[PDB]
Amino acid sequence: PIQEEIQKKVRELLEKLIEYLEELKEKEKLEEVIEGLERLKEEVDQLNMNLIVFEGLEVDEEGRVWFIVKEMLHATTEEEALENMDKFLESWEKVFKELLEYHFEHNSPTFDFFLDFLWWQLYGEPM
Amino acid sequence: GTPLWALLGGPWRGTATYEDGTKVTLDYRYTRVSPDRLRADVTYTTPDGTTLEATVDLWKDANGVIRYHATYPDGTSADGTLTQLDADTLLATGTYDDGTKYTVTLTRVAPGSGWHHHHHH
Ligand SMILES: [K+]
Repeated sequence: PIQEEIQKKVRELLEKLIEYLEELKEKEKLEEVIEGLERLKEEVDQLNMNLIVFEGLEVDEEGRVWFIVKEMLHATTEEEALENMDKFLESWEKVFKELLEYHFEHNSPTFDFFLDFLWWQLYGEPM
Repeated sequence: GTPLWALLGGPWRGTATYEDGTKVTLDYRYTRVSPDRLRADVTYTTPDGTTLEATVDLWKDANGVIRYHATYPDGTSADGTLTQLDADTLLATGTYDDGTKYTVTLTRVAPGSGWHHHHHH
């Protein structure tokens, strides 16, 4: 069904980040990130009507990272469901990029938070 | 004491049932998110039509309990704990700034497509 195109669209960005992280390895934290993402890939083959979209990351007055939220993209209809999946994965890759760069600069549970939040927004459980 | 994520998901609409029957609708929006903490702006609506405004700081403590601090435009503060009762309902228990205590059942609004009633027990 239409669900399938979404599942495929998931594994797409998944392998995108497989590529980026593997080329950047030249790094054990990078490998644990890679582990967790391929760990979640095997559950792909769900559609949530309400999707949280982050604009980016802002560091507070101290060494506390924050994920700034744009809005929740409530897709009324089906084509909007696909199109919110699109905007969502695009902003998610965006924040992921800023996140890797920040973690190598500043050198915290932020990354596993990011990963498990993807797991949550897709499969529906904390794990 | 309940996993933090239980508060982000779903539609950002709820209803606060007070101890006496007063129902006040909550239209809220999460601005910032951390592994430990959460920030959100909240807009209440009384049954007569009065609105309010708040900024609420949610966080999980050391022992895993959910605690919150709410800031209002009346110079009034609120502080308390949030215990999840089911997937759509969590019970706030706490103390206002002048000292008066309270208990509030914050339920979330479920869409028409499905089972509205949610015991989930
Ligand atoms: K609002």
